Amino acid sequence: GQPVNGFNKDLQAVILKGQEALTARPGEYLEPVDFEKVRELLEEEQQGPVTEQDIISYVLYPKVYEQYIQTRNQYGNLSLLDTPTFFFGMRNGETVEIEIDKGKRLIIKLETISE
Amino acid sequence: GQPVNGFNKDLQAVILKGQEALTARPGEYLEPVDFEKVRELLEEEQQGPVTEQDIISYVLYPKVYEQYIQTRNQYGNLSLLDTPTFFFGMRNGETVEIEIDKGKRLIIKLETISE
Repeated sequence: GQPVNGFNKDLQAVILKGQEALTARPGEYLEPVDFEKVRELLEEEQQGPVTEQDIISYVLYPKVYEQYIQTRNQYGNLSLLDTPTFFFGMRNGETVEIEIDKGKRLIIKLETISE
Repeated sequence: GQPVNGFNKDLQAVILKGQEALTARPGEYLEPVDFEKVRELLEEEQQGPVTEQDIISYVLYPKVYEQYIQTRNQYGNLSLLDTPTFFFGMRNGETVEIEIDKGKRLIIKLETISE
């Protein structure tokens, strides 16, 4: 996005090596995203059902999003952990409770880790 | 018993004076043991199965016998272990076999020990 004073001719041309310095608003030259195709190529990666939320999130953050679907594929919904368990796990012989869903609270006690 | 050449009357005197010496074989002095009075003790104590073998064994080693009978209630026929296991127990990641009877051998792995 353009600034208040513009630029200095000699200053701008020397730094740019001579690439197209767009006069217009950066996000006007950028071409519309094929929303249905994202929705369509997001469905072969996952199981099937994909919400509008899933759709923009990806576009906005392509690889960052692909990665989140690796971790919910693995460990489920990690938000449900209390913060200390999320960061540090558990110390030996502790009892922790995790509510994975309304009325499904698992009581987890780690006894010892081995060799 | 009596030494080939008897005792020196002096030495004996300074050693044992307080009580007095035996002249005959020690067993003559003591009356018989009552093995029936014994059998009932051992009956009453371990609630049933008691033989002539236990009777002389109790009578010969009163404290040590009582004790072994303590270990056999606790640990069972230990003599059946292979001698390495007897003395050392096990190490983690070790797989050991114990014949408790002909055809009944137990396969026992120590995974780990906790803190």
